[PDB]
Amino acid sequence: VEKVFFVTSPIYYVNAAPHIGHVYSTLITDVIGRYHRVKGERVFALTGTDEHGQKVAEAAKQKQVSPYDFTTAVAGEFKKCFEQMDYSIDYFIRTTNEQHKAVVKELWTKLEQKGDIYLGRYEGWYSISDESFLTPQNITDGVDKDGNPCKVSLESGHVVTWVSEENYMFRLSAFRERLLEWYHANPGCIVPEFRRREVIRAVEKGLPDLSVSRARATLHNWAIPVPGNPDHCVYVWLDALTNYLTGSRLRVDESGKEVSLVDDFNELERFPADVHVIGKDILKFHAIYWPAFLLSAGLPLPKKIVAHGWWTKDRKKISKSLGNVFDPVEKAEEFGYDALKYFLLRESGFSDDGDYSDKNMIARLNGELADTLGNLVMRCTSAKINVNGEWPSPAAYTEEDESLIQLIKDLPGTADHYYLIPDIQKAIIAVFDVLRAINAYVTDMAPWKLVKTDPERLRTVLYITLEGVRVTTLLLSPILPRKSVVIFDMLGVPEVHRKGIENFEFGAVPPGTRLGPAVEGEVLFSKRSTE
Ligand code: MET
Repeated sequence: VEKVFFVTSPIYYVNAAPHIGHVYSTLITDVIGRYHRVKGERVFALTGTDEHGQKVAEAAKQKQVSPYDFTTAVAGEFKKCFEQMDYSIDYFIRTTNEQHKAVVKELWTKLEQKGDIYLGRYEGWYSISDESFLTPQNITDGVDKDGNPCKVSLESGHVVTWVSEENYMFRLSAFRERLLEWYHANPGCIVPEFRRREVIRAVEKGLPDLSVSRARATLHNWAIPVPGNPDHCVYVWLDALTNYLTGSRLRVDESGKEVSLVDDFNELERFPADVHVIGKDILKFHAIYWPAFLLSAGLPLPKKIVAHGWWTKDRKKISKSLGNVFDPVEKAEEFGYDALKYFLLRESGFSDDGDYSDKNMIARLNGELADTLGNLVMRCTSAKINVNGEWPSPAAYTEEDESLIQLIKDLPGTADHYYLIPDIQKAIIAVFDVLRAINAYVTDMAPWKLVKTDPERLRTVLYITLEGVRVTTLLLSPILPRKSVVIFDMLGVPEVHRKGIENFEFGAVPPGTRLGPAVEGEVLFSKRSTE
């Protein structure tokens, strides 16, 4: 099937200003989309905001302003933040969008007509902050913001409350066996593997039915009405998950503004998502509820769900009220946007709760970006080594030459597999392993000495170095989008050779190609002092 590669981030609650968790999730989405664009594929990358529900509505009341004005303002902050981060996201969806609401009502009606929605009751615990139903096994004792005894979620530590309401119920219990068949038939569909195992164990134990409506007063009338019953509102999570279907059906003009909702997802060739990027905190919604709704509705299921961990800073909880802030834009103005992105994607794998420190940020910037990648770009482009300012024509290759050439040739196959898992950390590590080998080769060959002693030998060494730098930079371009352009300009790599799988091949840029012009004193990544 040739189709548009469809990658998504979660749509974020607009109860508070955007922060590092949101930036991180949308970054992963952006990187995956960018890599598929360098491969020459059609891509639709989606992000946005989750704007209905009790959580958001009560955050608006706290601030003493209307939900409409509140959500519009905070969604504006998210848009601004993501523009400042310099992503290449194709659309920003808001659940208040009138076309999204039509799609939610459509899906509801499908579920209902399929016989999978009935009027029942939920009597049980609920976390307003997570908008999540919890069993007694998933709560424990704790303290509310008055320091009085209460119950809290074991998952998140937020205050839980007991709910007893006539609700419309979705027959989730009936989808157990189909969900299990799905997980087993597609053993790569949840990443990392231990989270896949977690999902399977939970579904094995049995699934209760799920409340998909609430009484309208509980939500302060800030939600989508249930079709044919204006006393009930659609569960914010059914509403929110539907953004993925809605986005797959929106024609967007070149300004990023939605102009049209198509009738059938096949028209845009996006649905279902090839990758849903999510945090570990929202796995059950995406890996259990969502596919069950899709099965009920007769819609295709997503191919992969990738669930990452949670950031700390200086080995502590990130929080402004606690006195540990981690502002991405502040760190990006200090160290660079591409470099901050590199660090966030290099420092932690999806299976870990990563940790930022200025010390370690500087160690990676200096060690990897400046000393490994940056040093090598400067060397192979300098007037001292590359006296003709061009790609030289190589002479005969030695066995050592070819050992390096083999690593460069193998790199795209390997990086590609890692990007497709997706495991961005391993793709980056694979690229830098090759950068390190190129460096060791350059040290070994000492091209500076060759400029006088063996000009013919220098041609070979310099050519291999340039081509290694080009290939590694190409595979890093999803991670370092701005810096890869600077590097390609320095190398004088023609535009046409900066994307497409044709250019993953060793030898794509011909000898005789002229380097770009030098700028006196320019440097790609500048080292920072240990502070
Ligand atoms: C359909 S993804 C919804 C995610 C939810 N709004 C959150 O911030 O956790």
